[PDB]
Amino acid sequence: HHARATGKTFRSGNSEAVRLPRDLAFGADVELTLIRSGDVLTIYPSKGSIADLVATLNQMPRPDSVEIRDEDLFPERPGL
Amino acid sequence: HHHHHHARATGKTFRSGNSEAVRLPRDLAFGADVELTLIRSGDVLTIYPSKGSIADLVATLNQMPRPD
Amino acid sequence: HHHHHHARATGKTFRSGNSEAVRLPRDLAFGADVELTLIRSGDVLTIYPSKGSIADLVATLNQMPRPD
Amino acid sequence: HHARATGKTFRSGNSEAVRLPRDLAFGADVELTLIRSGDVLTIYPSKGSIADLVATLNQMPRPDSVEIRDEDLFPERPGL
Amino acid sequence: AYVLDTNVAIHLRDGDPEVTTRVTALNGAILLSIISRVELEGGVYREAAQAGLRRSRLDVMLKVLPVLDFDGAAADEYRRIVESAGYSRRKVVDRMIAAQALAHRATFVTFNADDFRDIPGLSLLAW
Amino acid sequence: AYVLDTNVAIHLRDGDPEVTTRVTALNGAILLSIISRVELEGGVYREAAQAGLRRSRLDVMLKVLPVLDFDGAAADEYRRIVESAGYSRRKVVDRMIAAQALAHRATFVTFNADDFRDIPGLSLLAW
Amino acid sequence: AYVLDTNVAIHLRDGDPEVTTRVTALNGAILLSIISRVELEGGVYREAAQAGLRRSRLDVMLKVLPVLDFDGAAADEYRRIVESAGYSRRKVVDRMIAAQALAHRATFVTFNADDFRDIPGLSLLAW
Amino acid sequence: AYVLDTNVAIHLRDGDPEVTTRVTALNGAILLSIISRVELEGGVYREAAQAGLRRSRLDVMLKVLPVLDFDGAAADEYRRIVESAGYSRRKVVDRMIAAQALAHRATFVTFNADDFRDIPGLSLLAW
Repeated sequence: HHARATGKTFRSGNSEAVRLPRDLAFGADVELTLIRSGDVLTIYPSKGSIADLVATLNQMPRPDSVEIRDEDLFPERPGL
Repeated sequence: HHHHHHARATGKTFRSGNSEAVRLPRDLAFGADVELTLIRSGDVLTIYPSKGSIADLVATLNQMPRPD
Repeated sequence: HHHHHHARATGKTFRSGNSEAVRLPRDLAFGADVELTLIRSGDVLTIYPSKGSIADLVATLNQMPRPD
Repeated sequence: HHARATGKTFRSGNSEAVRLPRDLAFGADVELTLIRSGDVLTIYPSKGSIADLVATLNQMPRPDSVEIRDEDLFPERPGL
Repeated sequence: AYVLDTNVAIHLRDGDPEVTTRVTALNGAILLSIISRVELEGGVYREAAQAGLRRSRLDVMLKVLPVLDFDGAAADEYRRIVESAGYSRRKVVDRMIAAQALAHRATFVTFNADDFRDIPGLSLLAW
Repeated sequence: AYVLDTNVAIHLRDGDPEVTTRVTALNGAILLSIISRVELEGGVYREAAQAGLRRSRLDVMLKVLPVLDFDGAAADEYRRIVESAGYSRRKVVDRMIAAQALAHRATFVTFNADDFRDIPGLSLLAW
Repeated sequence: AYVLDTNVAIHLRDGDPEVTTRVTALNGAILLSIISRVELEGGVYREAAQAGLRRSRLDVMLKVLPVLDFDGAAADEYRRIVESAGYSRRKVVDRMIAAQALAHRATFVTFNADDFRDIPGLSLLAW
Repeated sequence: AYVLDTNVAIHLRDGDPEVTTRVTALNGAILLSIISRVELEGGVYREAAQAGLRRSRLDVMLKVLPVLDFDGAAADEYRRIVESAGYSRRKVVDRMIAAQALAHRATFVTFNADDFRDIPGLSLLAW
């Protein structure tokens, strides 16, 4: 699940299909969400919608304040 | 060509010998005989045409200085 | 560990679901649970352990100048 | 047949096996030669032995002289 | 698809209504970097009095949102970024997450767009 | 599809306005030869001056465009060139690149089209 | 197996005789963190002086040694560190690397072992 | 495994008895670069009076010997070679074939070992 491949569409039934090599494949019982934007297809496990996520969060209390991030985390290492 | 810029579906993988595959409905499908690049990182599999875009390349090069 | 540095066999691939595989006799086999790197270029498929060799790395670095 | 993968030995029968992804796989009727040197395994289509190649060449006439190679083939391109 | 910058994800975890509404308007997959996950996980435990709510809300986010691991393809993009823009110790995390967006052909959504102006090829949305 | 000859690829890499204008008007995949990749990789280190720009811009070009491997089909086409047009030491490398265009049934784009008019069946675009 | 911390990897890259002597005596796989890869890739461009040697030697090290991706298992270990040892901004990055060692049940090799003694279950080799 | 330099393969094609006997003593797979194939194919047609025998003998060689295509992995090795050794226009072909040997963890067999002394990591046998 940290891999790259190249492939070619083929026909399966009355539908296009795309082969998933073993290193990239999802479990056979995993429901997937497939979303296309332009020519880019994004595929990931279906675990709830964004509207549901936001509704769930809004039904919950929230912390008293929003954390002030620290982005500057990488130390200065001697010698690279 | 696609009817819309955006489309979505849900589904499971199927076995195709007996390697795994995913069916792509017409509004998600790429053309016939299109070369694809697949990249999986954690939960996310991204698929796009390997040919890329000459416009995207030139636009990116334009964001970079040019040799004298 | 192997009995000899060199060994050879002949065979055909078999189907394993129904992706392809090759059987490796004991004198060609790698250990159990060994991570492998596979590279195919034209007619030639080469397979070797992904862990590499720290001795080979240090020997190669020694062939290169070092930063002051 | 110009691809790279990572994998792991598994057991099949009373024998070790190695999966070959589609992009790296050989035809199912192709006899293969498998040769190990150290920890490196080299696999290619069986098409005759080296001793046979050399015997075949020695049964044939040879050219009148050995070609003088030209290794210095790459032109000087303006600007890279 | 969209990759949310860490700050955006923090505002989601901590209940900022302006961000929670923005997120439902995005028309595409919404992706979280594992690097942002690391930052979010640490933030849960920064203030004990907020840790219970931050834990529970982050847990719902991590259940739903798909996470992008940081892999060789992303590190190759990072190399191309520094080859072009030079080295910035201060912006390493920024550029790691942007590198993942580049590798996955995703638009990067951020409150700090000016820190990403030096990354060629990146599609950016400023919030 | 189109296969760019090496000097055309150098000019694209360098942002030559004439080449960028022509290439962005082409429809069809634009492909590089791995032989040209080899030339360009060496060119990074040809001089110290502006090696960084040659490197970063090369790497973006190699990311976006497909780079064709040099394989048995290409060598088959190379043999056919030498058998039919005669051997030429000075044209070996550019005939390797043209052989890849032939194998891919692609149009070969070059600044030096007169040097390739001896190849049967080759589609040429003279720039 | 062993996971090298970033400064140990820098010293290996640079051919430090003390590190090369110790590391060639280790049995077991020697692994790099992709987080360290990111640091080293940036370090190539940290100064102009000897950037070429930093680059070529880095690339050989990355070829030979496995580079571990930063994945959900590593982030799970990072959460466990912060939950059990407390949050520390200054130790986030090195705790990410240690989290990869933990996930791989590997010994973490470091010049700064005292900074990691707060992590339950971590195997440490102090150089 | 062994990769034969082009000169060695030429001596095999043209019937040099000192080379033909050396080749049977190699204890491993014997591999031919596609780049050497290109050179061998061109040589068939350099002298008409020798072309019949060179064609037939090369054809038997190409039937038996497995050929290594020149692919991205080999070009990545070429990049590492020039990153270390610098650019040499004269030795491009040399370094391409050596790059394939490196990628396939094979020993390179050559009559010109001195031209390969600047390639880190290459296993070399001088004939």
